[PDB]
Amino acid sequence: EAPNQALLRILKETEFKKIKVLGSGAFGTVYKGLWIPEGEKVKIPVAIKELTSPKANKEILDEAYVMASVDNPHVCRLLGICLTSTVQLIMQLMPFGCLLDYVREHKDNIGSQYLLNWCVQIAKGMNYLEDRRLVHRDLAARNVLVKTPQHVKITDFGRAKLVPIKWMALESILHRIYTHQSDVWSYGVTVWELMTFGSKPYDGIPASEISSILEKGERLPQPPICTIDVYMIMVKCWMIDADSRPKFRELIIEFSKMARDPQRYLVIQGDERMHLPSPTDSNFYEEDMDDVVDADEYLIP
Ligand SMILES: CN1CCN(c2ccc(NC(=O)c3c(Nc4ccnc(N)n4)cc[nH]c3=O)cc2)CC1
Repeated sequence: EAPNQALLRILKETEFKKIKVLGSGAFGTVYKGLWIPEGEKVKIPVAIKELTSPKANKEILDEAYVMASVDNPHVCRLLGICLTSTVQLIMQLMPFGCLLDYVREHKDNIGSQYLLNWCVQIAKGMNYLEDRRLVHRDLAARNVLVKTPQHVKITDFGRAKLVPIKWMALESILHRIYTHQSDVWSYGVTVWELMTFGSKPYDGIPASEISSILEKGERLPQPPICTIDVYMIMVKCWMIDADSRPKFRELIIEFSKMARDPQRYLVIQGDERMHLPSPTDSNFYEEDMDDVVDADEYLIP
């Protein structure tokens, strides 16, 4: 197919300061930092990921490849890599972390407008990966980051091509078949994760039982806040026949119509009165805030 002319930026170790830890576990760690390029007079808030062994470096450079090859407002792009003993990825900082923990910690202020807009945004990012012929293979609320409460982006590649059993389509569990339509099943589970404010899908059920459970016809239950309209979409993502599930372009359309009148599709007690932080809030944006630019506003030719 087409030649991948994406640029892989190699960033100097001496170009980024104020390194603090955000999260550690399984693979390695994710750090908070500030990237100050050349004599650019800019400070970019960044996230530095590291999984020394040749196996860890191969897996991280595989994600670097995929992340450098993507450019969408709802996909987390690579700013560059740092060639230290262990190769570390440098991406845009999403200060609020993963959506899974966000819906859990902020449920009392999460309204229908926010939830449906999140669904539209995830579908837009997922439809972009489909245009770029990329199958995510690991879509979940834990792999969707929060830049601002009104802006979310898809993250965690490396599993992406051209195991999370409870987020997987039946063909993937049984035959290891991964398609854009299997990412649609993962999208369905992700939506369920949001509508339940971070519930564990099939909680208590061991992963070895899931395959049989799905084959019998059992699916994730209807969340209390969900109307038949929203749940019908979720159910459609969990059909045996992959070609019967909605396409991501149909999911954008469906959720957009719904996001126009959110109270008609999601029933949350004390809705609209709820408010989350915005760039219009007081002290929304620690060091010299003078020359700080977000990565979304830092473009290179
Ligand atoms: C109480 N909590 C403490 C930790 N907090 C936090 C955790 C992680 C990030 N950031 C990230 O996880 C992050 C990325 N994480 C990952 C994770 C796995 N794979 C990739 N490629 N990126 C990627 C880009 N930008 C980010 O900010 C930001 C904040 C949230 C509040």
